[PDB]
Amino acid sequence: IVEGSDAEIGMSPWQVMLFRKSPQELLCGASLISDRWVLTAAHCLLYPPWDKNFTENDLLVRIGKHSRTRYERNIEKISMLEKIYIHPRYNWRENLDRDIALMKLKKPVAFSDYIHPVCLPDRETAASLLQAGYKGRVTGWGNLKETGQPSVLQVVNLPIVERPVCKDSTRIRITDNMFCAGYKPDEGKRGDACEGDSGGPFVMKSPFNNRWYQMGIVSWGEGCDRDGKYGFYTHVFRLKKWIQKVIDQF
Amino acid sequence: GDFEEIPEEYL
Amino acid sequence: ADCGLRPLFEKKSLEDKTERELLESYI
Ligand SMILES: CC[C@@H]1CO[C@@](C)(CCO)CN1C(=O)c1cc(OC)c2oc(N[C@H](C)c3cccc(Cl)c3)nc2c1
Ligand SMILES: *[C@@H]1O[C@H](CO)[C@@H](O)[C@H](O)[C@H]1NC(C)=O
Repeated sequence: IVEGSDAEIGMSPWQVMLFRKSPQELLCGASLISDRWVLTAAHCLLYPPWDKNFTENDLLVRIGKHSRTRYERNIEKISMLEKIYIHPRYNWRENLDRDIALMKLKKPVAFSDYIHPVCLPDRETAASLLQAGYKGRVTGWGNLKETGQPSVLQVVNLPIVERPVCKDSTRIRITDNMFCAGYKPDEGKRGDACEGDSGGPFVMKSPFNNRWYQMGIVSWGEGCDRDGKYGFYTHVFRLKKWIQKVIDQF
Repeated sequence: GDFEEIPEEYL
Repeated sequence: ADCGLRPLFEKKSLEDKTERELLESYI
């Protein structure tokens, strides 16, 4: 995250780190949606242009973390993957449409002060909150700028941007399964995700029921925090049919 | 490794 | 049923430092 700040303890207890075993590194962000299911961006796991093709056994899920690099004994919980499910119409070739994947954990994770699932929106939540100007929150352990790495989990709040403005910022084809967020050049505030933040959550706090909802998945940007560019997020509600289907089936 | 070693059980 | 009500925040009626910026954006 660029131009964000250190997370408070327990602020984002659904944040998950995808951690590569060999070599030991940050692969991506993700989020906890129940005691056995973790949501992330497809391209964190599968992306042929960068020769990314991770199998279950290549990765661990680390939950309840705050520090980027420390083993947070008896705070974080580390889980093994049972199975990865990538959206079958994930479009890596063109625009990262349907940049979404699920992971089932081998065993259920115990909830705690530091570990707690985020809510998934329903149609009405999306209609209410996913409006230009409305701010959400993006969290992660990715880089502090485009070209270094934080000691602890980083947060930034960012406004959803008008669809035409998103489109006019990029040469890439933007779909209805994506939204964009970030400040405009004039605004006097800035901030973005950056390398290592992909797959993490864009969350909003419902003012109707005081619960946090994951409205987006960190997907892509042209660089990080550049004037005139925005972040593109997977629209969770639009892919919820798919989410429900994977979880109902498996 | 920038990362602290994880217990052996997880690997 | 308990999704995302944070044990150290909503569960104790404490607010984090910037959630009010989110609220003030919701018209
Ligand atoms: C700028 C256009 C090119 C061709 O088109 C596209 C859609 C990829 C096509 O596969 C995106 N792309 C890329 O260079 C690219 C690709 C990515 O994963 C394959 C990326 O993942 C990220 N993640 C970082 C964290 C980020 C930074 C700022 C905001 C947000 Cl929301 C996310 N940035 C990427 C940029
Ligand atoms: C990714 O790996 C799996 C098995 O590990 C393979 O079946 C799949 O076709 C691979 N895709 C690639 C290399 O694009």
